[PDB]
Amino acid sequence: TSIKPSAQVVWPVVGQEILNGDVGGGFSGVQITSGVFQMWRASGITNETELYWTAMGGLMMSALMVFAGWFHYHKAAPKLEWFQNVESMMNHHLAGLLGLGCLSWSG
Amino acid sequence: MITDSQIFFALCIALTAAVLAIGLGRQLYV
Amino acid sequence: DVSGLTPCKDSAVFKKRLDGSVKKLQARLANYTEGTPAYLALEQQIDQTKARFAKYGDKGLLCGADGLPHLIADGRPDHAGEFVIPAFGFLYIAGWIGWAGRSYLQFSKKTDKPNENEIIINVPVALGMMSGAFLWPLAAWKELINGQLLVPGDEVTVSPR
Amino acid sequence: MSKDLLKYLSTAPVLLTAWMSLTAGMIIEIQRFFPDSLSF
Amino acid sequence: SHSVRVYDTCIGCTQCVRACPCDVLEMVPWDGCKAGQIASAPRAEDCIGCKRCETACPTDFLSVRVYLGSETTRSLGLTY
Amino acid sequence: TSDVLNLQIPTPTFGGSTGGWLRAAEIEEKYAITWTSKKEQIFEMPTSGAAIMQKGENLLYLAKKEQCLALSTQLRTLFKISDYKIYRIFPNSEVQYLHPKDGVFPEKLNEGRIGVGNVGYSIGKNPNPVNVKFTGKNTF
Amino acid sequence: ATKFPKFSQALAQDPATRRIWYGIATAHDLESHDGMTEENLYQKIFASHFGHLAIIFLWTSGNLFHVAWQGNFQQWVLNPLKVKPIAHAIWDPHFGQSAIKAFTRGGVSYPVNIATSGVYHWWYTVGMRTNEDLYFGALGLLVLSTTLLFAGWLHLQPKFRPGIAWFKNNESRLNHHLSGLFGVSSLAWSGHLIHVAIPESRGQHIRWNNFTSTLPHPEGLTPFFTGNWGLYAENPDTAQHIFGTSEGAGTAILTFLGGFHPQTQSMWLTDIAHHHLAIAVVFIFAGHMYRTNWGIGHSMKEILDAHVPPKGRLGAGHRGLFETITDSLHMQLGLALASLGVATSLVAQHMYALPSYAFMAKDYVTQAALYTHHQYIAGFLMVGAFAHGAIFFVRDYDPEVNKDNVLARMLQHKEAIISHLSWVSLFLGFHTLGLYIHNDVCVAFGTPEKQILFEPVFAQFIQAASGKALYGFDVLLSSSTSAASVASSKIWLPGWMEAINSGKNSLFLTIGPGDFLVHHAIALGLHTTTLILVKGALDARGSKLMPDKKDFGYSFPCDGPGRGGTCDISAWDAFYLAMFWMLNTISWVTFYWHWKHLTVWGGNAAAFNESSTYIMGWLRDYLWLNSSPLINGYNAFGMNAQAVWAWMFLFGHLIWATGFMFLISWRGYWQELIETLVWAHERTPIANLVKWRDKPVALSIVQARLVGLAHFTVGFIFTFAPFVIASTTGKFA
Amino acid sequence: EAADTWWGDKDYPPSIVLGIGKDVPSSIFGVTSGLAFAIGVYCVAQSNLVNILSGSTVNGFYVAGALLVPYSWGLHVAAWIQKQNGK
Ligand code: CLA
Ligand code: CLA
Ligand code: CLA
Ligand code: CLA
Ligand code: CLA
Ligand code: CLA
Ligand SMILES: CCCCCC(=O)OC\C(C=C=C1C(C)(C)C[C@H](OC(C)=O)C[C@@]1(C)O)=C/C=C/C(C)=C/C=C/C=C(C)/C=C/C=C(\C)C(=O)C[C@@]12O[C@]1(C)C[C@@H](O)CC2(C)C
Ligand SMILES: CC1=C(/C=C/C(C)=C/C=C/C(C)=C/C=C/C=C(C)/C=C/C=C(C)/C=C/C2=C(C)CCCC2(C)C)C(C)(C)CCC1
Ligand code: SF4
Ligand code: SF4
Ligand code: SF4
Repeated sequence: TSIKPSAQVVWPVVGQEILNGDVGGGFSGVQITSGVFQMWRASGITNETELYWTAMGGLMMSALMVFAGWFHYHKAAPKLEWFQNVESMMNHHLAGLLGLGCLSWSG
Repeated sequence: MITDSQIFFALCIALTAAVLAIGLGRQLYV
Repeated sequence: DVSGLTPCKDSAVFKKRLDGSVKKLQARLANYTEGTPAYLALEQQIDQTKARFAKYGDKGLLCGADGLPHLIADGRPDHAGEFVIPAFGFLYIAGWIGWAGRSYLQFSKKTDKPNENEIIINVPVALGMMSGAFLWPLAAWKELINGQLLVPGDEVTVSPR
Repeated sequence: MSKDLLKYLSTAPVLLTAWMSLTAGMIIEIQRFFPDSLSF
Repeated sequence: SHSVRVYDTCIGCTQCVRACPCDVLEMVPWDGCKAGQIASAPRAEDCIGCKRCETACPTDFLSVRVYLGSETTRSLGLTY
Repeated sequence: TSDVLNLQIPTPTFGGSTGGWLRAAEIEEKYAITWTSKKEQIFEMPTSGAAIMQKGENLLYLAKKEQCLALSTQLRTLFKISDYKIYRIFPNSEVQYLHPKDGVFPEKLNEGRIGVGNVGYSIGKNPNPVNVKFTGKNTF
Repeated sequence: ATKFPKFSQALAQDPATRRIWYGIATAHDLESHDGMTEENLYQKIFASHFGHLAIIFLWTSGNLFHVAWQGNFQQWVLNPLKVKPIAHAIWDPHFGQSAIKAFTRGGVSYPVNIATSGVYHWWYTVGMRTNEDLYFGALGLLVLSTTLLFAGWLHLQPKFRPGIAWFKNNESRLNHHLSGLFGVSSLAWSGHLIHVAIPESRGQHIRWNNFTSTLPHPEGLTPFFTGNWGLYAENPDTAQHIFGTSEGAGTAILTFLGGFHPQTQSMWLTDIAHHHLAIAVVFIFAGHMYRTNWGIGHSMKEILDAHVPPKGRLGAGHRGLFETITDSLHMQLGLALASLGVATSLVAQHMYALPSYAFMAKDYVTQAALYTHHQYIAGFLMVGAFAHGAIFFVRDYDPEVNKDNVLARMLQHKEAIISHLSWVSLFLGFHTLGLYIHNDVCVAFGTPEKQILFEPVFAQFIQAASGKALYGFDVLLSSSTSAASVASSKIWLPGWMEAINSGKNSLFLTIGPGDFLVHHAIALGLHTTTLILVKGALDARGSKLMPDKKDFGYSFPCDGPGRGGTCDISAWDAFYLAMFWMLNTISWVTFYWHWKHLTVWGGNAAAFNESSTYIMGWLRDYLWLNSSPLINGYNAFGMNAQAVWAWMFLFGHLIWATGFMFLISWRGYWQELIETLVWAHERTPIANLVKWRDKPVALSIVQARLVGLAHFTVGFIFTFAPFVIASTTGKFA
Repeated sequence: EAADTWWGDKDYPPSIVLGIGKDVPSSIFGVTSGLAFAIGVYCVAQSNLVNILSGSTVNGFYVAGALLVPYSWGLHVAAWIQKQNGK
């Protein structure tokens, strides 16, 4: 309630170190209005190790998506009949994406 | 203070100017 | 001195600006514990402010009634640390850039695919012209005397008028 | 590297971005070492 | 109605006639080029002035020229 | 052909559109296009929508010459019909023949046409507009 | 025929609403109308000149009559520094009670407008003291307008229409203009000053009944005839004169003290009469130049044909310029507008620099309004001169008459001119924007000492050379025992030095780095507007994209989407583009003047000197700070006399905003919308019986550009005038 | 009308550019140019060697003589024109 969130620090080269304002808690930086701090507090991420490992997992998932994008255009590209299964796509999205994401997040 | 007779004299002169303006505009005509 | 201006080393308003600038950061400094990198950054800012003001006093700049340095672009020799010497420096650097671009343009014109040599740069040749443009005031003068710098004028396209 | 990857790196946007990054880095390091210069 | 003129730099490549959406232009015989034809504008009252003929001309500074002039119910393209 | 139009030619089956001719077609000027089809098929109307063209002979009223010529372009570049005829109907029931005038398409050469608007010099040799001042004429 | 464009058969047969718009828009284009000859064109222009002159004098008579009838001239004469001048009384059935009490100001008891045109001071100097004098002046100007209207009617009569040879008489017309219309009028004004205005300043009452028996000088025509002209300069008004009264007054009618009257803060009335007499003599001598009927004098054709540099330096010289100027009314009009624009910019500079009307430079609202007035009018005339030069190039320039001329060579090297204007504009814009952004970032980062502040040493040197002695340059007039400072030391120097070295005048305002930066901005604006106008004028006859542009006329929409696209290709579009740049640079000039004088009048020039070097200083210290009395003219707690200025401020905002409609959205969208509306009206019951005569169509492309530009300009003027009036009125300093 | 005064194809203007003084020989033009220049410089020097005063020291003869300095410019130009013309 008195510490202002801040997660972005500037490099002092040209006098721009004045942007590192007094956000409280013995810290200097640019105030953050994204609401990521409250989002992390709503998940129980009270430690600063879990944020680091979430960042590492995000990097791993980004590398996975890059590999999948290369793989499905240069190695295993589905045919037109695969994409036109809109009933199968609709069922799989509605259950496995949305309902299982809600179920796992509720857990 | 400007009297009413003076204002009416100015109005008469302006009326004559209006009639001449109409005459000039209709001498250029449409 | 010039235009009624006083030197910044002999101006009281310049020193008052110095005191205000260091006092703002000193007031910002009081809410941090010592040894923390925030405290070190703030005292580094204070030292940098003091060094900048001392340099502006020592370089011989002229400050006005507002206590801010005023540059004299007149051309006087005692103010050549102002405009004139950066003027010569920029003129040399800009002529360097222009001559490098012109030389690479001549080379790309003389090739078989002039269009593909401009979106995809021939990097070794481009570096060659780019480094060889260091003697541009002499090479440009030689091309001007030789008549290769300028088209005659009857060979450039012109609008009908 | 390759004979055709270097040709892609020789394109106008890649070379422009690399050279502007080099120029910005050089000027930023000059400002880091020689700061707050008004006169020569 | 707009006025359409065809100059003698015509090569008879017929693209202006095909590009015309109002049947203004047509090909007449001629002997000043290799194709033996020159464009003509016998129905300039049906000209709308969209200058699709001038986009289709390949000659340097186009031979078929449309000058915008008086406006009628046809040259304005009015359906009402 | 000549300035005659069969008013009783069947029309394409169309559900009615809000793109048809307005009041100034029975007052000022109206256009019609007639073509011959080989089969019953669906074509896109120039005034939006889709209509079924009848097998045989068709007649369709439009409001401007651009719509008729756009429909003729559709009947050419698509499924091949090249015998369409475009007319112009006046409010006093007078018809005038416009497209395929001399009987052949304008892009093909036809002996018997007279060049109209041809200029015997290049476009850069037109007179200056000073030389036509206070005359009413132009430099075209 | 009977249709409205009787002058255009092409427009009369237009079945759409475009006919009405183009008939209104092309009414004055007398060269292009149907069946127009040169002689009839010149006669119609002469009659229109008479009508316009009558309109001018009717407007001035209306100003005089309204100040005489509903004004407070009687009260304002007795106390000029504290009584607000009155324009006219307000009649509005829309007013509430509190608006009636709010606008009831001055000495009068009715709702009223406070005049910001400075007509009170001007009439007060020239001898007006009562409402009867203003009423008699109004009657005289009404009779003059009546006479001019009758003369305009008379010169279209068959026996009174002058021939074409009378109009092209350059030597006679210039002789008569230069002698009579300038010199004799200036001589008559000097006579009026000496006979009426100078005695009224000294307490004497000179009117039409006693002027012919009252001597303006105690001797009277004896110093003039004997040659002792210095007797008219002896015993001037002392520096305790008190304007309108007689204590400390003098008996001099022609002096050149120089400087300002100490009480009124304006120039001496005896200096002005002397100035007018000198200008009168000079103009009469100058009008004694051209050969008319008596052998002596010049021929203007021979002077132009002779001026050829010896070996082809300027081509064929000025040969053929006499035939082109006389036969083209667009070139004469362009020269006239260029000279008049320079003249009204000069009056804008000199009326705040050297005020001539008593008790101005203390109202500050007339002082702001007159300057902004004349600067905007100067920009308009300057743009119009180049526009008519482009029109002259389009449809009046003969290339065979001007073979190797000084005018054809301008078209020969037009690419060099446009490219070098491009270089100057790009250089100025790059550098002044870079300096301004540098100062912005330096001030924002807490380090104002890192700003690049160039001291304007050249203009300060000029001020020192005129006599200003705080820069310490010690040159010419600022240094005594100098040839310039000694030669004039006993004619006009002491008054000039006591007027230039005081801090209460606007003579040569002290300038710093902000003045340097904003002068560079002004030079940027002038060069870019000149770029657009000169490029349009020189490419009016054709370019690479359109080599036959002269065949399509001065104004046409485009040349189609072919060969890349030809949007805004005509010279009219170059005028349309340069109009925005003129408005921008005039706004810059007026912003600089208004903020500098707002800080000087309040005794706080340090605020300008510190905040003018960066853009945020302008934004937060001039515009944001000075809008507070304006936008608070009416609010949730009531209203005051500036509610009309707040309403007009929002009005100008809305007009400037709805210009962006026509400037950004183009015809096609609107034509389809109109067609849908046409179907709607034709296919609804009850209302389809009402039928239009002209088919509704969208506005044409050139018409749309004109309408959007007119909206932009009207909104521009109507949002700057309330600010520049109410902010000065809301501060009184 | 007027006279053909254009001389762009010649190295000197014709004698008719001088108007009423088109027949004055070059020597008279040069001598009067020198005399007018000397008298005009003397007359304008009598305004800075002696301080010109408000009416007391104006000396209208020096004012009328001050117009000889721009007149001396036209006389030495006309001297050159007549010299190239052979007159
Ligand atoms: C239950 C099965 C399932 C699931 C979960 C998905 C999920 C997804 N599909 Mg998909 N799809 C499916 C079946 C499924 N599909 C089938 C059967 C077909 C064929 C008919 C398709 C055809 C298809 C197409 C054509 C496209 C997708 C796309 C997408 C993505 C939508 C973007 C989004 O919401 O980002 C949400 C992002 C996330 C949830 C991040 C996680 C990403 C992984 C890959 C999700 C699965 C993880 C794994 C199974 C769960 C492990 C649990 C473990 C931790 C215990 C999303 C990742 C679109 C896309 O983005 O392509 C890449 C797309 O274009 N799908
Ligand atoms: C190295 C190439 C080069 C050179 C020598 C010039 C030279 C010139 N230009 Mg120019 N110009 C260039 C590139 C170049 N230009 C490019 C790329 C553009 C498009 C942005 C322009 C746009 C331009 C305009 C709009 C104008 C000029 C003008 C001028 C003239 C006056 C100087 C000036 O205003 O500079 C100012 C230059 C710029 C604003 C553009 C600089 C852009 C970069 C920094 C230069 C390009 C460097 C290039 C990438 C190097 C690659 C080569 C390498 C492989 C070896 C001068 C003849 C003016 C003129 O006509 O005056 C007579 C004028 O109005 N130029
Ligand atoms: C001496 C004789 C004489 C005089 C006085 C005039 C006077 C005039 N002629 Mg004219 N004319 C004459 C002989 C004369 N003419 C002859 C012999 C010919 C034939 C060869 C013509 C042919 C002729 C034509 C063809 C036309 C005129 C026109 C005009 C009018 C010009 C418009 C105007 O009001 O500008 C008045 C301008 C000034 C008084 C001076 C303006 C310039 C200065 C710099 C302005 C600033 C001064 C001062 C600071 C202002 C401040 C005042 C106050 C607010 C403080 C004017 C009434 C025109 C006209 O309007 O027709 C009706 C026109 O079209 N004349
Ligand atoms: C023999 C030659 C001669 C000389 C040297 C003089 C000398 C003089 N005369 Mg004079 N005069 C002469 C012959 C001469 N007169 C003859 C033949 C007549 C007619 C009978 C007159 C009638 C005459 C009158 C009526 C007056 C003089 C006056 C004067 C004195 C004026 C001094 C001065 O500075 O003028 C002042 C100079 C100016 C005002 C302007 C100078 C510019 C030129 C010279 C103006 C010349 C007139 C001009 C063309 C306008 C007239 C045109 C007319 C249609 C309006 C001066 C002593 C005046 C005086 O007070 O005497 C004591 C005076 O009132 N003279
Ligand atoms: C002494 C000055 C003078 C004179 C005699 C002329 C005379 C002429 N100009 Mg011109 N002009 C002038 C000044 C002058 N102009 C200036 C200063 C500019 C720059 C702004 C222009 C720009 C200009 C252009 C661009 C063109 C002309 C054209 C013409 C010719 C035809 C005029 C016409 O059709 O208008 C008829 C009258 C109108 C169209 C009236 C329009 C009303 C305007 C838009 C103002 C409306 C806004 C209104 C006041 C808003 C009210 C606000 C309120 C609600 C609060 C004519 C020879 C045209 C021409 O034929 O050239 C070939 C042409 O194309 N002039
Ligand atoms: C704020 C709005 C704005 C701005 C900034 C400009 C800017 C410009 N207009 Mg313009 N214009 C505008 C609104 C604006 N216009 C509007 C509303 C209209 C009405 C339609 C026009 C109509 C118009 C016409 C008709 C013409 C222009 C022209 C110009 C150019 C003038 C030359 C100049 O100043 O170069 C300075 C360049 C800039 C200010 C652009 C910014 C470039 C960078 C970001 C500046 C950064 C500063 C510093 C140098 C950074 C260092 C760079 C780093 C890589 C080292 C310039 C590009 C003229 C032109 O092109 O002539 C050459 C021209 O003919 N304009
Ligand atoms: C008796 C003298 C003897 C020596 C002089 C002389 O005769 O040499 C003549 C000569 C050469 C020669 C000779 C020949 C003719 C060729 C042959 C001769 O042999 C013969 C007879 O054949 C010999 C010789 C050598 O002589 C050359 C002459 C050159 C000459 C005479 C050059 C004048 C410039 C004037 C200027 C620039 C004016 C500027 C004027 C200015 C700047 C102003 O008006 C300012 C102004 O403020 C002023 C001042 C007053 C105000 O109201 C107006 C304003 C405010 C505007
Ligand atoms: C387009 C055109 C046109 C127009 C143009 C224009 C518009 C122009 C402008 C121009 C201008 C607008 C110019 C300006 C000028 C200015 C000047 C030229 C100035 C001068 C000044 C001076 C010379 C001064 C000096 C001085 C003195 C004496 C005082 C002291 C100081 C000093 C030294 C500064 C025309 C119609 C012709 C025709 C053709 C086309
Ligand atoms: S497109 Fe142009 S060049 Fe070709 S036939 Fe038509 S008019 Fe001639
Ligand atoms: S302007 Fe349009 S309708 Fe007219 S001839 Fe050209 S293409 Fe055909
Ligand atoms: S229609 Fe509009 S966009 Fe297209 S060329 Fe004409 S003006 Fe330009």
